Amino acid sequence: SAAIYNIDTSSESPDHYLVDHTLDGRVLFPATGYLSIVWKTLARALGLGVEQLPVVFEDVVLHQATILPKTGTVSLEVRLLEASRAFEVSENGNLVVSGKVYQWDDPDPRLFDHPESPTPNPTEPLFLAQAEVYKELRLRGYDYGPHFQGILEASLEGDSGRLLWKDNWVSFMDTMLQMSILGSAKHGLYLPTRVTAIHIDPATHRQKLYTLQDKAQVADVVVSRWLRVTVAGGVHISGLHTESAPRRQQEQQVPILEKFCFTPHTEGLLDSPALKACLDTAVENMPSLKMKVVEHLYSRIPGLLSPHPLLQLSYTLLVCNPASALSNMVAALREGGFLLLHTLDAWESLFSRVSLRLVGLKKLFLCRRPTPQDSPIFLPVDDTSFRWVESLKGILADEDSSRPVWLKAINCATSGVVGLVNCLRREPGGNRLRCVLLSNLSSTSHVPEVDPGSAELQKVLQGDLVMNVYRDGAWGAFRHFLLEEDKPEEPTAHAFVSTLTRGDLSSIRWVCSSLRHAQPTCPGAQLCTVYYASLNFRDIMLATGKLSPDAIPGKWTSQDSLLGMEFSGRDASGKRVMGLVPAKGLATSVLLSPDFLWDVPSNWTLEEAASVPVVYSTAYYALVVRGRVRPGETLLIHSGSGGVGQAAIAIALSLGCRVFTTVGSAEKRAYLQARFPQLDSTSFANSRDTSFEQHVLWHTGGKGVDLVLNSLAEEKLQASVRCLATHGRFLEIGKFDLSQNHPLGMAIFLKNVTFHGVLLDAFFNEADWREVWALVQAGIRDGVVRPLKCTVFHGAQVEDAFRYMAQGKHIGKVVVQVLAEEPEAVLKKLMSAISKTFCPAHKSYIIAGGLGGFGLELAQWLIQRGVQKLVLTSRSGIRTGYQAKQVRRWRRQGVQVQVSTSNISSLEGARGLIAEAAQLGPVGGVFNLAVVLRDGLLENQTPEFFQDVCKPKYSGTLNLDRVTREACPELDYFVVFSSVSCGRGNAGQSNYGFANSAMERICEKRRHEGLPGLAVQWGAIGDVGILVETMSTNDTIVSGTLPQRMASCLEVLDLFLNQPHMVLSSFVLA
Amino acid sequence: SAAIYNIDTSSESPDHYLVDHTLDGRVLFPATGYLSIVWKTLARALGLGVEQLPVVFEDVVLHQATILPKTGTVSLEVRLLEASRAFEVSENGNLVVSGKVYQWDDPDPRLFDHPESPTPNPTEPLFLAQAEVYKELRLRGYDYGPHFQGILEASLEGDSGRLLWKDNWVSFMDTMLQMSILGSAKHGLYLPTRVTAIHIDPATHRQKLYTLQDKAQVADVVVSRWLRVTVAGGVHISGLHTESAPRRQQEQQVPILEKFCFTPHDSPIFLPVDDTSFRWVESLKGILADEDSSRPVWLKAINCATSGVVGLVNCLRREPGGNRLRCVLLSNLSSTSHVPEVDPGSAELQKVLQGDLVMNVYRDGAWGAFRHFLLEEDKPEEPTAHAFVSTLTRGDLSSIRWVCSSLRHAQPTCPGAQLCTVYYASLNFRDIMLATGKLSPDAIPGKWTSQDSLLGMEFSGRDASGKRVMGLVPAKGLATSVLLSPDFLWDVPSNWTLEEAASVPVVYSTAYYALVVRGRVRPGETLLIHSGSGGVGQAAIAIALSLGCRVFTTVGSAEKRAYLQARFPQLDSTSFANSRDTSFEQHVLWHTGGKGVDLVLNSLAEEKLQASVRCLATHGRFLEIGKFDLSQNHPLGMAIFLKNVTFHGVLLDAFFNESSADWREVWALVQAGIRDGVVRPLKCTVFHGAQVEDAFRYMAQGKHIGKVVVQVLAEEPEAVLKGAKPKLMSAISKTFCPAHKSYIIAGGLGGFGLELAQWLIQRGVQKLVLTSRSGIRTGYQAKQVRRWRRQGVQVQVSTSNISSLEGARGLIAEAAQLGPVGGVFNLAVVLRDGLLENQTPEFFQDVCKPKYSGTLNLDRVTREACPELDYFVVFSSVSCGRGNAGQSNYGFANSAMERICEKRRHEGLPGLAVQWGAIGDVGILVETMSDTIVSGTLPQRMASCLEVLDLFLNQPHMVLSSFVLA
Repeated sequence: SAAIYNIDTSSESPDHYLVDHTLDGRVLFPATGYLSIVWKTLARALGLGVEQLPVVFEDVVLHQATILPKTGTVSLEVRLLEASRAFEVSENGNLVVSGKVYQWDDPDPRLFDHPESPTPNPTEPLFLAQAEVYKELRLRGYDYGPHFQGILEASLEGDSGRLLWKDNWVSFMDTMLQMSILGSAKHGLYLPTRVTAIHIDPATHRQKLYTLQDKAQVADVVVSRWLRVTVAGGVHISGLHTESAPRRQQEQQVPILEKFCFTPHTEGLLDSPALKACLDTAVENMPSLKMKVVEHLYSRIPGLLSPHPLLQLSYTLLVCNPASALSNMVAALREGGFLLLHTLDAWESLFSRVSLRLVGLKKLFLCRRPTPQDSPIFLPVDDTSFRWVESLKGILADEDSSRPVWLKAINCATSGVVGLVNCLRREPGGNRLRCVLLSNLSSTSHVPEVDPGSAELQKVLQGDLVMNVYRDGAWGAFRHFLLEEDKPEEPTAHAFVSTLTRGDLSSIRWVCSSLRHAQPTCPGAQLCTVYYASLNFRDIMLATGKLSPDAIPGKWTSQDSLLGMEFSGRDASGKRVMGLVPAKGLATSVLLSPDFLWDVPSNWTLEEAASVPVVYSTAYYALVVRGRVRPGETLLIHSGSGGVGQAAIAIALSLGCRVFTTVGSAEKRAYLQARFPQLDSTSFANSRDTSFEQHVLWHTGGKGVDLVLNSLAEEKLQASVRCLATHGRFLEIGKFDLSQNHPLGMAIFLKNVTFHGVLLDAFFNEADWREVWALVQAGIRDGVVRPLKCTVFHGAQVEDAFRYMAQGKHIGKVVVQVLAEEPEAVLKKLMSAISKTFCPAHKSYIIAGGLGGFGLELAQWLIQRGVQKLVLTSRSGIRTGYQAKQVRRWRRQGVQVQVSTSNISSLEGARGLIAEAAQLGPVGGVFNLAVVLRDGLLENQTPEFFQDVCKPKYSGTLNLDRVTREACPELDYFVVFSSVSCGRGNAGQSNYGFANSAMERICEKRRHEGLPGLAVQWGAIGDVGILVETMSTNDTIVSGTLPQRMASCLEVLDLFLNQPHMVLSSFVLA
Repeated sequence: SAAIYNIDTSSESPDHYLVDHTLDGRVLFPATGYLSIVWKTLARALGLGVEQLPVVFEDVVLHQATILPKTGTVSLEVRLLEASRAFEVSENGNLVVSGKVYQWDDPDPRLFDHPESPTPNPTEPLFLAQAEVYKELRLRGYDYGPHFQGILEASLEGDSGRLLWKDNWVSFMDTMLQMSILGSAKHGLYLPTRVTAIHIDPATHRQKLYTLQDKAQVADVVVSRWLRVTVAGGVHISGLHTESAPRRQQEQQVPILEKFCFTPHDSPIFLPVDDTSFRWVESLKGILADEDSSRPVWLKAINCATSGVVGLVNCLRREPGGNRLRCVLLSNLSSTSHVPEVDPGSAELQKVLQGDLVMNVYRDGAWGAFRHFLLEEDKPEEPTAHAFVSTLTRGDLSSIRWVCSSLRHAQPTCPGAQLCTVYYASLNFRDIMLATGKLSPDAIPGKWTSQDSLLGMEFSGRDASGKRVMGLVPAKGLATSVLLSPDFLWDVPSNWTLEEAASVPVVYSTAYYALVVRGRVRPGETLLIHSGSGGVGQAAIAIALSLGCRVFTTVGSAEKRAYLQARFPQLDSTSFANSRDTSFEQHVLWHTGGKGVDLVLNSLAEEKLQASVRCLATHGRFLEIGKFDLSQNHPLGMAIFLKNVTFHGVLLDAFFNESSADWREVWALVQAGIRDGVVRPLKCTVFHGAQVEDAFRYMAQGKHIGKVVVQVLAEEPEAVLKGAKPKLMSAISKTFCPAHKSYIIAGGLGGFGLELAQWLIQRGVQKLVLTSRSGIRTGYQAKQVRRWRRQGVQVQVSTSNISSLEGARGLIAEAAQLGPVGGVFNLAVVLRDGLLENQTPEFFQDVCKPKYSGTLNLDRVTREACPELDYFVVFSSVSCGRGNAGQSNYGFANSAMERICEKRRHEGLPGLAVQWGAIGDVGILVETMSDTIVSGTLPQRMASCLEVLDLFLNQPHMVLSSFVLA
């Protein structure tokens, strides 16, 4: 019969380890789980056990992924064809896995021998530990749980390592597959789809397992990328073919983005940031997380307070939108409560009569009832030595006393008192003990300071607001405002077309390109001004998500878009040219070698010239170079009304060749008849079904065609092969059958048939292209290369062009005109594009703390954004294997990344660091990610903790500020990574909040003077960091906030770097 | 899961009709039987009936043939993979049929529309009847019984017809396949092995059926070989592939071959049978009426020396009253005129009567009788300068011998063809596969007859001018002489030897083709050659090293490794891998840096071909010169073409069909390589032409390195020897005919007449004159005659009756108009059966007019005006030698024919009388009678009949017999 496996991933279920095989947030059945169940079925059929049956899997193809639900059961049916040696796995009648499985009759232990490494004896003392290996895997989208974490150790290149054996054949072989992708330079999720051959011999597997000092038996895994073979224990995976799996948008966390900006106390309104500011002020001035609010304000206040993670809201603070009513409201409100009244001298008099003190004015009236307090304690937190923390502990150590303690920062305007107070407010000492500050942050020296011991601070006590900051005359405090949802745009002459969300044509926008921040115009490349950029089928396959971006050959990062393979326009000299590019051709400008450039003749329009390069190069390479079309031959050209088909028709008819075309429309028949008069009514067939084969065979006298230009697939491809004549040439221009490894029956080759896999894409990564270029040029001179039909969409209608030519109704080529041709001469451009952060290759960028968790990922992101001169500052240098691997990759791929021990906490250290950066090139960016943690309750806090926690962040940022101001006139980025702890408050880390707030003040001062400045209030970071590596596993709720993923973190950083705001925040709600 | 189908061929079993699907004497399960079984399994799985389940079969592959035993049951297990749409038929765990089966979701009745014929049928009235269709099929080896005889009618071209419907799908689709293979130029037993797609829609099948006047449901069948499709009713077979299954050597037709040579040792009734009016038949009947006085019946033939009453006495003895009559003959068969006539009125007659011998015939002073002697089993060997190597029995290297070539009995002379004496002929892998039977003769392209031997693909020797040349031929290279076009000849260089040069033409042509013309190898390209120790591998190594290419070679032994290292010193230790394993792939991928190799010249198979494909680099070229994976249609993963990889199916044998400038490119490449020294001949192990069998078995095992060369003639020391005549060597005699001579077949439109005509065409006859009183009537005759005419033979269908002397003279003149009369075959026969009691002198006259008088006139006219006559063959019957019930006249005519032939041979003229037994598969016993015992003898099959006739035509005996005992 059929063996049925009810896959239950329940707690008491004997297959519960499968819940730990999470990929992109979905529990997927492992590719090796199918092998295990097929092995079990074969053992049952043969009467043996799995451990007693060596097994061989051949041509294993995984047709779909099985999603294991949280609750329920998935039934997988394994059917064996013993005579055919084949198997199949079905979920609900749908084919899941197919291939050949059979008993290994003569098992060879010599097969499971580790092949010699291509670069043996690396002499590398640093390796990738298990934690680092799975951190790197998680960064790529592999959320493997503890049961599938079997790589205890691996080399930095992923070519060798150690595999933990846990009496499991699914987990061990899945870790074997993990090792095969650990060393891959590809980015993103890669799932196994085809494996050429898997050999499992448990007999030699048992003898290859050796126990460690832990007493857990392990094996040694080796990945030979040259041989395409993975061996570990008694398993030999050969020919594994992983295919990119798109990362689902559901797993993409949506973060809350806010800007930290100073808000004066004294400044339609319901739907304005003033209401949010008042609500946040009330939340800040509160004993605990309980929010007792009594009231059309029910539709805004709960929504505005919802982003706050720890706020417990009880909506029925007093909000309303006369003397007796005010008295009743005051009586209802408790001591220290806030009354928020919205209405269109009399109001102030009524508030005074009701003993209400106004603390906010938005022109929304904010009133707070004074609370009886004794003489306050004045503690200056402006001491550089942090000697004030001892007095802070002394006053806050008396739990019995409720006397207010007013902190003051009258000096050192860059004082981080805000974050310190934010963290103290939720600490058990100081929740109601009034740990209130007062900061005089003068952004300009012209504005005079507020003298102490005067009426201004008396008004401060009168208001009794927890946060009181004097910023350029006005009195207020810093507060969080929701960031604008719109992506910032700038007028740029260099832009490109990108799909912001993969697979969505409506997401197509023009984005700032990397050809403006860096323009390294040198021989071998040319910054060509694109006038017309045509679309190809690959562009839609990319923009609709049907084709993975990495399937395009060439070194492409995970951020850049690859839309457009061809353009026409101008040159640096101004000559009218048309060029062929591997990608990025759908842009305002393209950097391209002159080898892939032609000269547009005088008669040709620039618009019509924009359809020739891709289509005619493809046709020439397929027909002349590869197909070797002799004159007078017979050709079957599929999709002859398309681009490549039309050029092949023109080329063949230039040689006087009999042509058979397949078109799916009578309109396309008419168009081809009109375009090429030499075609006969018998020359046209149907491209939407197989009957073209019967048409060709009948009209060729059963002989067939000498050439086939096949873009069709499946049964149409098989019929096209059947159309071949003796000595016939088959040119495969399509990719579906090739990508799916569909079986081509090897009996057509008995007709002296040559099968061509024609891909005009290796010309951009390997020379021989000059032959095709010369052929295209010669066809241009002879008139053979004729411009195609061009449907024109302007630059602003790129989405319209994409969704038009996706319908398939277009005839010829669809052209996106970027810049209109000027009729003034044939020898003699601003556009609002989304701001994307890009960096010149000639500038140096410093990441203090760049060897840490966020530091390494930010460095990699900067590399992908064009940074070629990088300086990473660490207090200890390279210690971990992960850091060594990342720095090694960056150095190998061409970047001048330099590790420096110089500490920014010292001014001389910062000067030396800036000098080291300037040695490579001008300092274009400074990133302060240096951090240490002395987290603990205030009673355990010591001044030395404040010194050593503020030196990495506060004094380091001050030194970076000074040195950049005095030696970096060309600096473009000054980014410090603060924390949401500073923004709102995290009990147990007060000095951390102080350092972060001081960095925020430094950045605000920098931005006020017109210098670059940016402070990012980061929430918990998920993939890497300090809290994740130490303790936090996966995504646990931390202080009401989910740990943000690195992909979202880098996207948010890209967004933040293109905003005029001084300080912005980012976190993900639980 | 597995649906069990116990196939029982017992009479009570529902599957008893399967006994009628006999092929080559074996009851085979039809391919359509597998189709119906899988269809039933799919219907059961979907809970439907077959008639309610339109079905599609795809990529049906038949891996083995199921033999249905006479006693017992064969169980076929069918397992369905619905998810993958695949099925599998297994018998005792062995895979039989695999493919894709699924329900036709959208049945299109427009699919079952008969395609238009490429040309209109001119002979619409002249079609092939059911009897003719299955007579032809049985001749090809298809012994279809009544249940599988569903082709009611068929056109001569075999592209259309009608199929009878018996509510049986297996029979209907089998007849569809039969109609598909009916119009096939290929001869032999062809069985389906692969079908691309089969669409069965019973819904439109019911509509397509129609009822004739016989109340029998029929369906029109159309076969389109241009579209490679066959449509009939609601069945659509596309891409049917049939491979010629060799006919089993366990042929029960082991004829008893005998000679007929003269063997010296109441009231008497004398009846003179010498009268030419046969008026004595009534007297013989009156004599046989009596009982007592009829004991001494002494019928004497005195006047005519070729009276032939021997058959009269033999057949009349079997009649009731023959032994009682004791019929005794006095035949004065004086072979020479100078011999004295034995007087029948003297003491000689008294002595003959006293002897009482059953048969007494006088022959030049000897009183004897005609007796049957067993024919010598030794094949006649003759000294000829034109002989070829052939396997007498396929698959047996022991049965390898030299047979007289077609050039000996037919010397051709025409521009564009050269007759070159062969000094050294080289064995090739295809030759070994042909001799061992692993390769069918039909796999080699060309127009090859059934008896044609295709051993030998390459040779070296001297042309007609005496120049030293080595050439390449499609086949027949293992001969003492080769007739080939000059475009396939290379001049042997002075420093080369004929033995040395006899290794280049195939090996280096193939290597140069595959590498340069197909592979387009460029200098410096990493290149992988499989089996580099063999010929083609060695040539590819030589070419690649001449181009300075890095070479990876796979060899099966360390000795071959050492030989390649010594021969090509440019190969390092890292250039060699293992060909008997997959490890060459790992070796190549490691030593190439994982990139691959730019070219792969692969002759390996199965996993060793997939590994080689995996060895390919980006822009790699795969040159597939092997055939196993090509012939088996093994799947090839198409993801390799994502590496810009070109896959070449390289077959050098395609150059012998067109011989255009495409071959001239390879010829120029080989000549240039010869003149630059790139083409260097391989090591040759030489076996003398006397012993070719040991060469075949030596190279079959595979220890040989380089080439195995058979030396036909030792190269004499000279440059251009004027003579160049092949040495006279003894070879098995084979009947061949000049192309310039005309051959007459009296009664050549009959069954045996048509078979002999086809055999003569296969033996080189180009001018045929078939005679028939009524001309062409049957569609089989028209099809055969038009096929011969289209082949190029001048076939003349004359109505000149050989009964009259004037008619024979006109027939001979008609033949001489085409060309000199090289041979006359007398097969004209009319039959007037019945016992002697119900017999008439007119019946004797009618029966003897075609045979007795026909041979009279043929002998006379050939003597007068046929100096170049080589054959005078008449077909007698065993009924003459022994006797048949109620066939006295037939025996008399046959014996007269035999006497005529004996006299002709005695006078030195050609003459042959064949006493045929029951003739099978065609003729009179096939139409009138029904593998049925006739007079204790089985009907001899026509393949055996033609083989025995070939044996007889090369014998010195006047009369021989052939029959098969039951």
